Amino acid sequence: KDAWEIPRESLRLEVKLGQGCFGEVWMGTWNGTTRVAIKTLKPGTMSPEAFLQEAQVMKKLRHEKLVQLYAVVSEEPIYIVTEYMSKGSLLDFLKGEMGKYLRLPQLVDMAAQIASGMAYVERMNYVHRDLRAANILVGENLVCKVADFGLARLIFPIKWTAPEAALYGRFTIKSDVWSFGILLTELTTKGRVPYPGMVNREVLDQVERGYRMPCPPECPESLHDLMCQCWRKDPEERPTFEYLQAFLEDYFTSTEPQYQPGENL
Ligand SMILES: Nc1ncnc2c1ncn2[C@@H]1O[C@H](COP(=O)(O)[C@H](Cl)P(=O)(O)O)[C@@H](O)[C@H]1O
Ligand SMILES: [Mg+2]
Repeated sequence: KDAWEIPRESLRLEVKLGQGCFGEVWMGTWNGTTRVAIKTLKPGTMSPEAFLQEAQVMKKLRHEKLVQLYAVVSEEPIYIVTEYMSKGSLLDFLKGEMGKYLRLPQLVDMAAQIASGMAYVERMNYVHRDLRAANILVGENLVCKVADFGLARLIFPIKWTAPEAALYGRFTIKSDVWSFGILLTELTTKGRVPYPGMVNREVLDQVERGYRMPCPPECPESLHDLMCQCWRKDPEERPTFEYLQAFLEDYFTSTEPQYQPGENL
């Protein structure tokens, strides 16, 4: 086994953070000094090598805006140890008590961080395939990091998935760019489900017919125009994450220098 392995007694699971049919997520301590997130797999509910799939990708990716793998216990019972993100999922964050104070400058900076993490994914010729607010983690000082690479690979919820990927299995970094556009609407609506009042079948039907979500209330048209670029029918016409990162970093000087705060954004 490799250098990622740790002894089981160096890990202490303290507070349970979440649940599932396939495992648990705990806040804990590693080597008695390091605060960590610990992911477990429940015996014989899923294949051990299917559970380890996410860890294998995380071994190859290292970037300040991706959740970092720390250690692994690779024989059953399996544990996955990652950096601890104190504020939980971006989706929960946006929906909860802290949502009501976030304004456009915070939300756009969070989008810029996510674009930076995805620009690294882009540079590395990887695809994520499940980019959405539920798979972003939030830390102190509004730090946002991309997580859940369980489906990530080298070169599905229809509301976040590009049509060519959902229909024809065409997953590329450009279908992740599509998903990022949907993530931007989650950020600017404080975590609302996209395409409100539409079930999956209408969504499929409508998007192929040319329907796109309108500009969210109090969202500048220029930011909605960025969403529409991410949602171009032709995947090759969508911007790069490199472009998206630069656009969002410079947004309040180059694109909306006359922004003024409103009631919600
Ligand atoms: N590195 C981390 N630091 C802090 N909290 C984390 C964390 N990873 C997950 N959590 C929390 O545990 C919850 C569920 O975890 P999860 O990884 O998203 C599902 Cl198992 P999933 O793989 O999607 O099926 C999240 O809502 C987070 O709230
Ligand atoms: Mg998740």
